[PDB]
Amino acid sequence: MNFNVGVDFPSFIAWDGTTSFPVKIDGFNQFGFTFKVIEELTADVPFNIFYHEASEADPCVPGPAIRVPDVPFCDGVATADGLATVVIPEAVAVDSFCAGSVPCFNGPWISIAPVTVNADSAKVQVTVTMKGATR
Amino acid sequence: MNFNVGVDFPSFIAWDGTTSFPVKIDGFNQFGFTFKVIEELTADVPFNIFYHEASEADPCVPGPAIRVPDVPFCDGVATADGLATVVIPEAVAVDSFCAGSVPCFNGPWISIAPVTVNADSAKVQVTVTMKGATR
Amino acid sequence: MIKLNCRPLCQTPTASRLVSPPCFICR
Amino acid sequence: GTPENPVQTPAFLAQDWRRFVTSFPAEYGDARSVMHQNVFGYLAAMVDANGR
Repeated sequence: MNFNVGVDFPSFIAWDGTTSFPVKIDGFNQFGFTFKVIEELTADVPFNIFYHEASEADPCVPGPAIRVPDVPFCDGVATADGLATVVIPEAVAVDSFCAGSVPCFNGPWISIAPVTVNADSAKVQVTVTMKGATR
Repeated sequence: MNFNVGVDFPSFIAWDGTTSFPVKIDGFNQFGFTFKVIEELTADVPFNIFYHEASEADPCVPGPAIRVPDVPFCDGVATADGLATVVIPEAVAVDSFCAGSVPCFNGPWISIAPVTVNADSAKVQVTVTMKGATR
Repeated sequence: MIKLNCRPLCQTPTASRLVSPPCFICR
Repeated sequence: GTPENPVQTPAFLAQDWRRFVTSFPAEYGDARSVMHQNVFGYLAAMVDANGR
């Protein structure tokens, strides 16, 4: 028995190692990221998380990138500069995957990209999964 | 509030427009495909579905690709060649996605690649979404 | 900063030797 | 040691206790022995040539 999961839980590419694609989370009420590495890394690779606002000239085109603000939890540390980031540790192996998501939505489009385009940044793939279509 | 959907429904890249990556599905009991196009197409693009099995030399590395066979339904007609195929229509709109799945599993790895590599097959992106874990 | 969740896709059981006392030899 | 270079050493073997205890004259009657606990512990921890 198999199901057409893509009907209920579609997924979209977010990072290929050479470019980043904005993902429209507007119609879906929940989402999360997923990471995987296709080769051994040389050091941790930090990723910046952005979001876009609807452009003026068109209601379905993303605007310029806006950096997502941090959100401290019930108690604990806060990011040094008050922003959100994710760091992929060096100990990660090729045959494993990592999952994570931000606590809040903000704009209707979301995106993610590395801090610097180095040789290691090309070894990481990022995919976005959405759940519970609302429209 | 949004959840960490990446923990229960991880997804992986299959075809990013230049390369095809084998996806290991044995750890999950359901899966499906999602097709998105990032601009207008010029003609129909057909895709072949493959599956692999553990290589003789190493039990965690895939062997050469084998092509998935077709299976007909109750009130239906088998395809002429007896092999599974997926074709994306020319009239597909950029701002929508289509999801389809295969009825059977076969080997523990699955893959997908266009029948012909050209300037049109590079406009499509395919991502595989799993469901349920058993390890 | 977000906390990730990690899990492996493959497994390889640890293979450790077992050692037994050597034959008796007078001190 | 070896016959070419003998090495005389004081010793106390299992059979010495047996000989000593059994050599008591029979007429004098039943006897009782007195000894230190460590001596009995040493006696009971003997092993033959094979380690048993």
